[PDB]
Amino acid sequence: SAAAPQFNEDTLQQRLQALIESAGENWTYAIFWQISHDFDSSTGDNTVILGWGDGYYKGENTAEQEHRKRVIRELNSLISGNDEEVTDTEWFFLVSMTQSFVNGVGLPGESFLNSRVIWLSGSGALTGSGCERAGQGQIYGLKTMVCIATQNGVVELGSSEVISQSSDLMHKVNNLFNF
Amino acid sequence: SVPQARKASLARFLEKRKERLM
Repeated sequence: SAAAPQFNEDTLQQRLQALIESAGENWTYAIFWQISHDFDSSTGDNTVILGWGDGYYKGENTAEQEHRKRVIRELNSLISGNDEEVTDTEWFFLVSMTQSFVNGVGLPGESFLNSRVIWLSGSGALTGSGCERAGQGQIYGLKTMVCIATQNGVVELGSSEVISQSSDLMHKVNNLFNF
Repeated sequence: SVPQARKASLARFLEKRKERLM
């Protein structure tokens, strides 16, 4: 934009933080893509869209860097409402907030529609996948990207490290995002 | 609404940065 009250909801950022901070491997961030509905102006249409729900960023040229700092100051001024580097993973995390996915489309829409876990481990997996969100993340330094369908949306995890599908992490996501 | 969730997560993102000075 300009340009681009329940339990499970008051507790969302806490559950995202808990996922990241309480995890076996080193994850860079977690994003929750939420279910929203669009209604078409021409017809009666309930279309499922996955939008930005919330996120938790943990973490671990000069031309590009000052482009980034401008945006952050511009955003700062708009939101409220002494300067150091804006890293690639931070930037990817930031820009992710403007992204949306029609159900079935893109890594999260894919994941939700099929009630699926998509686990892309290693740079080869990310780029070889041919999905642009995976390619984007790989560009920005992520070596692992995960989407886990939950009852209210999709949990996205990413890391600049290579991480194989852990059976334990699956249980974590279920405990925290179902029900 | 999605723009609100955006504004909230962004505010928290900024705060965490503003907090490394502090």
